[PDB]
Amino acid sequence: GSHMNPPPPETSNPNKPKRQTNQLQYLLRVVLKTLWKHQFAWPFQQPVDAVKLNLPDYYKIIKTPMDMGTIKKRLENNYYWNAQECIQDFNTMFTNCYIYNKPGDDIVLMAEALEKLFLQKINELPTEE
Ligand SMILES: CC(=O)N1CCC[C@@H]1C(=O)NCC#CBr
Repeated sequence: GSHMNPPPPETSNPNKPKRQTNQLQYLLRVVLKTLWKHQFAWPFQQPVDAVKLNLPDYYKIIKTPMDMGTIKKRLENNYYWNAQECIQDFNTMFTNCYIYNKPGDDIVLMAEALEKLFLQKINELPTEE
């Protein structure tokens, strides 16, 4: 896409050690599945296209972009070594939305609904086995 949007986060790298764990399987099969299909998922399912949204300051503000499309590819590609890496990616996606936008805002209300569901699912994350 546009040269004015940054390259998206890495989803493949042969140099990075990778593992499947039961927690990571849970994050794909339960957590990501549940959030992906939620009514309010759609603004988070791909990187922010700052050109299409006419937000030329977006990547001036947000220097650690993350989206659930990236997270889904990372899980499907077995990119992570542990669950914490993937939980941190979800936390970074929510925080970016709250930093860029204002407490009133539609997208913030949507992210807050998704975050509440994500935290309920993390409360049920199994012990690593
Ligand atoms: C980080 C963030 O803002 N996000 C995540 C999803 C897209 C959203 C955004 O920028 N546009 C939505 C509205 C308004 Br103005």
